[PDB]
Amino acid sequence: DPRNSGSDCLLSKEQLRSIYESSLSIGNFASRLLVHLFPELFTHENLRKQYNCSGSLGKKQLDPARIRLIRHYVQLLYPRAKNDRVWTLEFVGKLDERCRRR
Repeated sequence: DPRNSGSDCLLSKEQLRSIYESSLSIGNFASRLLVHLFPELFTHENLRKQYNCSGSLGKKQLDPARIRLIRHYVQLLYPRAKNDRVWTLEFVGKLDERCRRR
């Protein structure tokens, strides 16, 4: 994505294939990207528990730029994730769960 030109946090193609090949599903892939791109939320302080993707249900919103990057990487493997209903119904829930879980 040319929009991301100059960013310092992008993943190479070989890296993306590695991470996907060691994941158990496209949703799991998205969760591991979540934990990788928001490291300050997955420490022993578990700040992740205050967040979800939308800022719904009284939670704070996860950075939309990094979520946009995760959806971009997912769309590379799952083009139907370019559809907003697919992204909402098949990914946002799993990301919110990764933020929320015990």
